[PDB]
Amino acid sequence: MKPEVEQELAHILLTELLAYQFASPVRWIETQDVFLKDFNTERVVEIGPSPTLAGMAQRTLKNKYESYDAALSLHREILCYSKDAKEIYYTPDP
Amino acid sequence: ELKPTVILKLLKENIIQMEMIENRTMDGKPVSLPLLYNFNPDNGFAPISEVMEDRNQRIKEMYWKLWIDEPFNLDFDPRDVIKGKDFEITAKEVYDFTHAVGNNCEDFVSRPDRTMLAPMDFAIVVGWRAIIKAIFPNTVDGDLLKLVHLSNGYKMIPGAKPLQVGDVVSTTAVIESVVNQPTGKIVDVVGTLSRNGKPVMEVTSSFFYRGNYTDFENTFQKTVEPVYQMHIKTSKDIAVLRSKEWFQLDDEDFDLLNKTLTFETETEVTFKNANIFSSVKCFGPIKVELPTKETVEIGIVDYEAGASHGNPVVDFLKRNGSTLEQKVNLENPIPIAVLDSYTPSTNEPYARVSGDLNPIHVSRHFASYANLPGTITHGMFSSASVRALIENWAADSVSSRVRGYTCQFVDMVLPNTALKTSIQHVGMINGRKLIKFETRNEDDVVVLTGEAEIEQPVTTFVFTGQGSQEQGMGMDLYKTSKAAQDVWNRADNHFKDTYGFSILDIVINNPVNLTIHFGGEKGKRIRENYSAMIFETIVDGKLKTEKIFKEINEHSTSYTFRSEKGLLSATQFTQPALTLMEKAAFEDLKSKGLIPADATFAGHSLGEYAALASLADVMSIESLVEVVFYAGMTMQVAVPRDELGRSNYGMIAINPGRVAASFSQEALQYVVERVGKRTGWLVEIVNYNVENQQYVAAGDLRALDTVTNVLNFIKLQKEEVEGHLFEIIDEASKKSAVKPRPLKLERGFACIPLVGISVPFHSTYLMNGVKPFKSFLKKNIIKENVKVARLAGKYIPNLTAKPFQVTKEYFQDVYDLTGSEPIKEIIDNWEKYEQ
Amino acid sequence: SIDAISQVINIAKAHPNFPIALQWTGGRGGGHHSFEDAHTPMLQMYSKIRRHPNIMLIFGSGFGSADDTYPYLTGEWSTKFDYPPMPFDGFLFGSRVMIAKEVKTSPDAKKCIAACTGVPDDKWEQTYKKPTGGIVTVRSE
Amino acid sequence: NILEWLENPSNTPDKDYLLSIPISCPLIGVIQLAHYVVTAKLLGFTPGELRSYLKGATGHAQGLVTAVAIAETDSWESFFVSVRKAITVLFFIGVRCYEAYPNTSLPPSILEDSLENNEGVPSPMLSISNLTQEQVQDYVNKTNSHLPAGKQVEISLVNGAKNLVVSGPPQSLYGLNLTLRKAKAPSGLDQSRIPFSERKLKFSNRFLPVASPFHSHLLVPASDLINKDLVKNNVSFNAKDIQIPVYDTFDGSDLRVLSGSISERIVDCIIRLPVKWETTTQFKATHILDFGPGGASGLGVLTHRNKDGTGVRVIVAGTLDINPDDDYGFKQEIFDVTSNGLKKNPNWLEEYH
Ligand SMILES: Cc1cc2nc3c(=O)[nH]c(=O)nc-3n(C[C@H](O)[C@H](O)[C@H](O)COP(=O)(O)O)c2cc1C
Repeated sequence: MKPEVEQELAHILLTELLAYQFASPVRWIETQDVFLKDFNTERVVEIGPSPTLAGMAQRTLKNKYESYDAALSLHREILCYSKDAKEIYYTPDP
Repeated sequence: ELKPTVILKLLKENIIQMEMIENRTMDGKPVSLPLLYNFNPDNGFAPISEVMEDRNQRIKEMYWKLWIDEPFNLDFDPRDVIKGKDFEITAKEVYDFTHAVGNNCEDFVSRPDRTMLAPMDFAIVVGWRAIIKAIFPNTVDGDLLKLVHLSNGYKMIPGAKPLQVGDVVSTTAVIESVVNQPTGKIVDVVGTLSRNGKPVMEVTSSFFYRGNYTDFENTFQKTVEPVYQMHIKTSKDIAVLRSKEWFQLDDEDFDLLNKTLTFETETEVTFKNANIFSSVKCFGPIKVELPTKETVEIGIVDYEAGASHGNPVVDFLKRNGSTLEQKVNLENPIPIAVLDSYTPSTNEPYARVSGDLNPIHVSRHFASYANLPGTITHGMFSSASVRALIENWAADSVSSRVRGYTCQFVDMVLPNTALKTSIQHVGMINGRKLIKFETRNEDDVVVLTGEAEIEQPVTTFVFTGQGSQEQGMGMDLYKTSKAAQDVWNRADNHFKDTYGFSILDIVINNPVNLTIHFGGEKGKRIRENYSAMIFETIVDGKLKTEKIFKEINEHSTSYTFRSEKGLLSATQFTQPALTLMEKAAFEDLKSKGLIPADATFAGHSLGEYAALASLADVMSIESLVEVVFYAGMTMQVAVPRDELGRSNYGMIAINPGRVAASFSQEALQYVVERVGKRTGWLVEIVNYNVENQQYVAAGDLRALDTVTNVLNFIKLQKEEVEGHLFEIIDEASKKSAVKPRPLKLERGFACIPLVGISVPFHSTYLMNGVKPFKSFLKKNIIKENVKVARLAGKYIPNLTAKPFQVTKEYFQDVYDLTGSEPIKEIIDNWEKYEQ
Repeated sequence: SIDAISQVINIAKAHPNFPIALQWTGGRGGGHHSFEDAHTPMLQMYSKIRRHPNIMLIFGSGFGSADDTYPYLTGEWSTKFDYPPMPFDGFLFGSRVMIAKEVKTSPDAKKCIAACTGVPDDKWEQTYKKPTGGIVTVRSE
Repeated sequence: NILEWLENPSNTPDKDYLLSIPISCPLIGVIQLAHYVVTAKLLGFTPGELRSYLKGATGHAQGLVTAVAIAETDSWESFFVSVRKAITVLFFIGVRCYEAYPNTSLPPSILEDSLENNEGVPSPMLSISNLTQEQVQDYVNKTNSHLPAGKQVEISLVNGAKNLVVSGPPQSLYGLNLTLRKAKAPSGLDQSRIPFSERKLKFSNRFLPVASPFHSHLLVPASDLINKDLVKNNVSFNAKDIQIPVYDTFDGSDLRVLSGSISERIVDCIIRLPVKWETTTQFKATHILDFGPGGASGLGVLTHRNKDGTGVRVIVAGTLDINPDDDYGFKQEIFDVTSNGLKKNPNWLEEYH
């Protein structure tokens, strides 16, 4: 596939996904499963004014990914921009 | 065992020969360096005189015999590229190298059912025969016994997997820069290691021939100048740029005003003497910053000159533009660990595995002749040991997580010495932690010092959806961060110019009411922008075009946005404010260098739009706020609202865990579907948030009331099951129907109504409006600004909660959830697109 | 509990001549009772108790016949716990002798006592929640 | 070079290198054989007649080699041939097992977490105490469900009913330890007010001082190499040459009546099969001499705890120390000639009959 054709296809797909996003349900269960189990995400960064999605990811981890986390020793560090700025910025308190 | 090491004799009546024999060789056959001295009895004070003629050639020949396994030929152009022999990585070789350097990482140790990686330091083993061949040519003359390895560095190219056992690696060495300094001759070699045609990594190596050299005709220097940024504020800047011959543009009529130019120049200088260049060339692409923060080539720097004292292009760029430093230091350094390594008693284990048979590391007599304090150990060994420690501690014993590693050998290291290495995390570069180290010896003398670019842990960025907006959002970052300032200011300027309101002011003050005035030409333009705002919906095959702000006409002098408590909670302003503060937080992170290149990303609701504008830069700040504001305002007309501005739709947050342990996602979906179908109204799950612990159901306020009542009933109690559930549904619905349409959803024991939401978004109700919304999104999102590399493998859409991939399976997945004619056309014509 | 048994052992050590009757009783015994199982504390502390010959081990809390007391007399009660045989020196019968002719318990109280069907050892802890076996746990002052 | 290490303690290697199995296996063999030699010489016995006095012999994993060696010993003249057999077997199993599964640097994040959780350094062997075999097995299975085949963990040493050892990758055992910590109560949790059934189970898990995961799938590929190496540097144990029963580590069966090669069976016991120490402890004996390492922390006290109250006295033949409880003997009890040397452990079924 040529780069220009690839760009056109990706633009059409992204357009269609955004267009149907507001008309279709949000599959955040599948999204969390994907980025926690398929990618084994070690640090989650939540860009938001409150730790909403961060608390959601934490809840998914306590509910589902506990034995998985223990067995594969995944230090899942869930950080939210509003409260975990120091951790995200690497500015530990001396 | 005892073998001859030196043979002193007379070849003739005058020539004393000292054959210094190295027995540690590639093939095991001893190699003798003959040192000749004239013996003049007439000069009785100093009868013995070194024979300089051919001395460097003889030293080079012996070193070639030791290092290179090709016929001796020094007559070849240093400019010409050196091709090393194809090398095959073997388990034995990786085993020996790891146990010679002290690499105890499990990645390099064979394990069952797992491929064995090779250390990054193995690249010097692969490419020694070319990197060291670089310094051999007769043009680059110098005493190899007096060679000093100044520094060595590794850089994995992005997207290249680490070396693994079994792969065939080719090495291509080039002399980046050879310069005659007063204290010696510096030679910089760049060896590209490639695998299966693709490049894998680059190995930089600096060598120093100590001595006096004046052969400037053979010296050259190629330097990648730092990237320079220049903001064109006035026509004076444009005139100054156009006065420069080297500044050339493909489009001579390109409008440079109010544009940021980035210059990526490389300077190649050939020297006439120590000070003056014989020829100076400076070439590179000039690119402009697009609204999407994307740098696209619009011109070239092309400077060429003969004898000159400097490069005027770099001087001009330094004086006028600003240097863009990719590395970003943290507020304070972060110590990691101070570690103790030990240099081995002997250097043969590293010499035989790395192929570096330099006698100064294994032979006492050669080191004595080289005037070294002893049989000093390989600096490359010390670099490999420090990198082992760094990948153990900074990278947590993850080989792949180490992408860059440079080191400078400031001092010699003797065997059986304790090396104390302090590791510090000092900065970030393109999402890779920059780690400094400073290895000192027992005498507290620095002997190694360098950098290491260590990838961060696997990062995902999840961008929050609507709900959490509050006054003062992102304003501390607006005060502190310059990138956040730029994002917010671009957004505010666009909003003022288009709709005559300040999103910054709305975020800061949360006004209850906001009156836009349409006086003067600017007010008329804003009024036209408001009147052009339409809500288009293809219902039953007919394209209805409702008008948002039906009040506004040619005679409207003002419009007023109303709110009960604050306008920041209105979707029109809540969504742009949230999207902007998210984009500002991410932009400040990117300015700090905290975004991994391979980091994945997802977004809840608008959160998706913010994530796209953040990680992929598909749309600029202006287009982002335009799209998001349009969506928020179309929400105001998407549902028939009463004369009080309240609609008969909303959302509840259901918790299957608080109704009963039995209640699962399947059970809740079954109950919701039966409620909707049996009662006839609209209701469905819109957000699958947490497994059996958090969900959102959107639909009619009345229907959601019945859902809450039915789940409350199931909390209070424990085909035929379908009929029983239908009875419960009927009870709740006949209880709820009589209520007035603008009802208030009560909190259930498990259902939490969401305040401030009156439209059932992410639901089947707004399907008729997808196509016109799709067209509006196409108008706002340009194809050229979509970057497949930035999106693929990292974006997880909400529609298809899988990694973004431009693949036929993915496109079919899109139809599997929501059918659309362009997708079917694409799948049908896919064999045509692929070709 | 274990701490109390250790204290009794310390007393026996301090007075190795004087005889000490360690009257072990599990939580399943009548009247005031503890939360400890009748068996596992003994499986844990029997060897320490028998390291002092002046301690005499008496088992109580749930014995009312010779049939259910013989296994503890011979020590074969431990063989079903996968321990060596653990003979016991004596036994005490508190709740069995409550309906005896010479106790001053009223006739109707004796009838109420006899009406209690009782439960095996493994389900005595249910008295903390429901009237298990006609008997329930209550909290004193 | 052990003579130099012994003569000059200053230049002895570090404890980790000494603990590495290619050192530890032959050297633990030397220690056990030295204890046996000291006992026999000080009692004025040849090794053969000391063995004849012994009713039986056995060993915990590694010690089985020494058990078979001293079982085959006949006299001082031919004692060094059995020493050579034992030491060669131990050296080769150590070398081949280290080659099959060497030791790699664990992530310092894992090391720091283990240290700050009041745990020792992770090792390929993790001992768990106060947990039933079924409970340890369900934890192991839960961890193995997520781990891949090459990184599995399995029970290695069934030391007792409430004492087990799980062998596998140190990282995998650290993951199991994370799960166990999640399922473990604090030691200082006063549960006296909670009903016995409702009490959260409490147990103690600590990593053993070992350098390789013995009795694991990981060292299985070493077994054939060890067998071939023994056939090359010939070390064969014959049932006819062995003249006392040697109790198997896996099933407790005597090695004499085994049809297959005793050396091969021993190697499988050390590297592949687990140690069911209770199943080996079915022999009827009144006195058990523990020649292993550790002294009070060695195999002797563990066997005493397993066999306590059955009338079996354990004597730690390798250490001179005083046991305040006097529930197990020490090196002096073997050589004592008065009635003090003859100590019979209490048998509850008899003494309190
Ligand atoms: C009515 C009654 C009164 C008791 N009073 C005392 C007492 O005063 N002091 C005491 O230490 N134990 C007392 N106990 C407990 C018993 O003496 C004995 O320790 C044991 O718990 C009885 O077990 P059993 O009911 O299963 O036979 C009493 C038990 C009963 C049933």
